[PDB]
Amino acid sequence: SFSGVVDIIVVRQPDDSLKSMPFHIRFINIQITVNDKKIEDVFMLMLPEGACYFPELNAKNEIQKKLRPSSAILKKFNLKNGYNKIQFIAESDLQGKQLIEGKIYLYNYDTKLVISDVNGTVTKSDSTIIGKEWTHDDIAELYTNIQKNGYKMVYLSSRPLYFYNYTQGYLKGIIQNGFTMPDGPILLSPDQIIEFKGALLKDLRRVFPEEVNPIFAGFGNRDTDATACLYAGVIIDNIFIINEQSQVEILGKQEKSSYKKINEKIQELFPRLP
Repeated sequence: SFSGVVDIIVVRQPDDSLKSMPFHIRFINIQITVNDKKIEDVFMLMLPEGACYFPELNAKNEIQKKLRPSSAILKKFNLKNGYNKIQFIAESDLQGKQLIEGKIYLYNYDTKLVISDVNGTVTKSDSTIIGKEWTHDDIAELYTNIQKNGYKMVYLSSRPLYFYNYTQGYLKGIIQNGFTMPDGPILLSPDQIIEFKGALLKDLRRVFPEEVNPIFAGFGNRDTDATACLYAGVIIDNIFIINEQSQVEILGKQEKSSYKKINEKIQELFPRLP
């Protein structure tokens, strides 16, 4: 079974509160350290099946099992903008101290995200693996240049949770002509953590305030990817769908292209943010 933490996304609101996506962690009290500092007065508990949660009282004074911590708890993390190291430490009287490590990202309310499917969109095709999946040409250079203009790449996986750590290793090992894949969270479809892609992106959209549109563009390889992005606030002009021949359709302009050509027009399609 899985041991680790799905990448966590936290967003600072314009009133300075914090909202986050659900914490999915798997290995009794659980303590937290962020950027190698122990966080005081924060703890999680664990269900029999191994999933962990934040205990929170409801108005009837019953303990509710929350995956989304309150803003006050999140403020105690002292998160920095961007990537942060997070470790969860489960203490058991029978099995001792157990530690898992993951990634927690802090964005601002005006941060702009660019979504990328992994399988079929990064890999060329959509249980026995060695990490040698072929990668579409030129995708690392393009995504690098998107990130350099101020956007944040967010990766999406629909593979089972057993493959999550493998997917992270696969993306961080890609090297194309010296270019690498920009670091960013890998979100996991909630069906794999026991219409799902569209529910996930709407969840992500909703940790940002309603008066901004945080998801700027999306890269996919199926028509269902396009629908998921549209209903999460991406304009059709900014949805890119690639096929197994590495031909990219820019849906809005009904244009055919490629990662290489999109990269040529990077300042047109992904203009630099201030």
